[PDB]
Amino acid sequence: PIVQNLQGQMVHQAISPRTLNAWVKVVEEKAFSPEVIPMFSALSEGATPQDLNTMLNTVGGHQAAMQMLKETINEEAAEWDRLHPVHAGPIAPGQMREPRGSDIAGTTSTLQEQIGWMTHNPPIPVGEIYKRWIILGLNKIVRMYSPTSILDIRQGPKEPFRDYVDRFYKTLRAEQASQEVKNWMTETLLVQNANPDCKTILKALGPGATLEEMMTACQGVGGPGHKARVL
Amino acid sequence: PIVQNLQGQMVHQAISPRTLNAWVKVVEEKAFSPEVIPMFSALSEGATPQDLNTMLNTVGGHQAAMQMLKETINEEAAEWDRLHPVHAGPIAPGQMREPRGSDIAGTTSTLQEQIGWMTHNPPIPVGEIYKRWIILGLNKIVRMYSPTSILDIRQGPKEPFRDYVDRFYKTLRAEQASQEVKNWMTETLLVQNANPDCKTILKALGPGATLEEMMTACQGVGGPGHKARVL
Amino acid sequence: PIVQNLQGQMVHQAISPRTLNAWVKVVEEKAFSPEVIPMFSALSEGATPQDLNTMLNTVGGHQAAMQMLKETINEEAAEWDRLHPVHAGPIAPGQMREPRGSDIAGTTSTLQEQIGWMTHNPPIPVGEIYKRWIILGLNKIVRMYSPTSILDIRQGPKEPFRDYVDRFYKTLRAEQASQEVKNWMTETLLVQNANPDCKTILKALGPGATLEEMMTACQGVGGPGHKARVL
Amino acid sequence: QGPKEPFRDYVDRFYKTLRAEQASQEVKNWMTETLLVQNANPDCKTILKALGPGATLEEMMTACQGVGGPGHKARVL
Amino acid sequence: QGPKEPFRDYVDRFYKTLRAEQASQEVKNWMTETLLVQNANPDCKTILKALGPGATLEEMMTACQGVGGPGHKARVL
Repeated sequence: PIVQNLQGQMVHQAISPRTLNAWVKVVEEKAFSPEVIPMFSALSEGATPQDLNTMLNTVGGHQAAMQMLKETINEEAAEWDRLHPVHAGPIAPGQMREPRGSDIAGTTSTLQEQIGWMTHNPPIPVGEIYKRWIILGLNKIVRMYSPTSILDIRQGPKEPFRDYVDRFYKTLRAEQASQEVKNWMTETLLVQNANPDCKTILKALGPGATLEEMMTACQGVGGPGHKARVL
Repeated sequence: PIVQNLQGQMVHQAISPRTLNAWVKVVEEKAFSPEVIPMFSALSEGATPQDLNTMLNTVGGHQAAMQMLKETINEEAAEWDRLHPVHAGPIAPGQMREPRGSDIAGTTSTLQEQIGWMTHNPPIPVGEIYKRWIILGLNKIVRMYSPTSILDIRQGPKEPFRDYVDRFYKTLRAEQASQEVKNWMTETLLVQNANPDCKTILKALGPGATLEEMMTACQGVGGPGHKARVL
Repeated sequence: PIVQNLQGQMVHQAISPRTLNAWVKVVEEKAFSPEVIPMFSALSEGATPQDLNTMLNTVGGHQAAMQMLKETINEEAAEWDRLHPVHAGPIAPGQMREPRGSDIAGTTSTLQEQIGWMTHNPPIPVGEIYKRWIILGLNKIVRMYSPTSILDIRQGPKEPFRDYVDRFYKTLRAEQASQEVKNWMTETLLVQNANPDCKTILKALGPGATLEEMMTACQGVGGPGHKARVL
Repeated sequence: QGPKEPFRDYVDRFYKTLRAEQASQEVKNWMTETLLVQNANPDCKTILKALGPGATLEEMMTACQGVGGPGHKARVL
Repeated sequence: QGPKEPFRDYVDRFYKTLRAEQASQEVKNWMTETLLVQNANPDCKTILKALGPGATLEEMMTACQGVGGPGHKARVL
């Protein structure tokens, strides 16, 4: 992708073979797992759209998800060609020619044209826009392959608090809902699917708990839960 | 992270994939082991909160523990926003307006914004402070995974001192207590938690003696202690 | 209450004995009912503190709830005095003097001066805030009243859908939540708390059905949505 | 409070009686705090003491509403 | 503390023992925090656990004073 500045104006270089080995390895070990999403954001420096497409094009096994992601990207591209302040008719000499929806992606764009609007005059955030569409599509994929729904996460008689909490955190990324609402929901749900034995001690911790306080309580041997006081 | 000196002014680069692969692989094996805390201290060169945020997000197995660390960062940021430099608020043009307690973490602060104040003005400790918070969180995480407390570890009947000492020092590394208390406690704690065969040999060396002197004698006697003085 | 405009300057006028009897009748038959809050809101014309205080003081049966509500007014008044515009005592001669939080109370300010500072010079919302604080006390009374929770309303085998949804709407009167939160929470409950055979119909109907659409289907399947010759 | 009497009937009588008390308010407030623990039945009294010193009527009510009354709560038919 | 042993009797033996130890002010305090929680009788211990971290000795003693005996059962029926 694009690199260098302090040592002189940016050059658009070839993608790393080491990063390609890592991308293939990460997919082979954990294809549908959430940690791929921040990893993709981390190594996508310079974010040239043409290079970003190569990561999507080189996928083996779960190619169907990548094709669905491409259909989703094309839907987002269509919005950029309508809803947003897209250019009307003629364009003057020397100009980079303000991107259309399909010009964002490599299928109908030439590499020098793409680099041209990324740094010839004021930069267009095409790499960030294309990358954002990919993250939005990846968020749709993790809830398309999720085995357990939020109500499916439960704790049987012999299960400890550790596993019960871990499965909620694993399924958390597939929830895709408003954060303030999600927080409010999460505290109700923990009490709800707990084992009767566990529910009594968890209700003994009572209202107004934080994750750290809950984890602190969960680290013990099981403090007082109280049965039969009025009996 | 911000790196470069001999070739000129520092540049904000991205995390190494070799380091990311190593960080994932070490956590796959040594998930809660104490040496992770020095490794994280060594993997945070040129410390930048934006890059550090990603390292916590790419975690596999212990996402639940990581959310408690994230909550700890929110509490420390809140403490920073209240009991440390709050900041005036309104400020004249030609200034970078400084980081608020929330802005130390990449949640309310954007990429270039953090780099700008660390580069345009003398070093801002935001990376150092965020790193210190992560180390505090990791210390709390090992505590929340601990299995045996100080009086829970008592030597077995046929167990030798070797295996007991191995467990004791590993347990001690996760305690998070004063060095004076730890040194002073060790002298009576080993004698009081030892089995009868071990304790008989252990008291033979007697008062004053340092760990090297005791260990040298113990290595010679070996095993789970040889039989006493009445048979 | 103070009334009149079309005939000229405003005047203080007495409440109807029928209005007082209507309130007393509501207290006798439905004291803790959630329908009391809009009924009280409908009957509480104007907002002058002395006449508002009469409504609270004429209650019979639930004296403790009224005492707790009265304490809640004091709690809000204290917050209003010190966390909202406190203002300051010295002001030039010929003013009506801006009320403090303790002056809002019926036991503190006299009727002649109380109406006098509420309309001689541009209005002060002294009554408006008192009515607002009464609603907070009523929200607390709904919590004390609460006999069943939203998760506790579960359809039996021989319990009709109409009885179940009527019970669900009744416990929703006491839900006490934000507009954003309840619009997300309510959606899952309808199939979650429905009986197994009733769930089959709801599952078949699927996501995309609003309340009018869902009610139309339920009206069409009869009773709890049974499985005997209704197809 | 009776041996099989719920908290609600007991607090209702206490507050009904309180209306006709006729004494200085600050003096009453001290007495009123003590009376709640004093006249409660052994089984229901425990929760008032459990919340300890400096609790409000609202804080007490929340615990009291959860407890309800003596023994076990009835069955259908 | 045994199940038939009240809190004052348990406290008395601890202080008598503590005077003979001859130790630094921080260490005695820092051991006192965990010792009371660890060696209290099971019935009595719950009251201490319910109070939990924080406060001072008079506040803890005030809570204990109200329940009496060896974590005594105030309830009789």
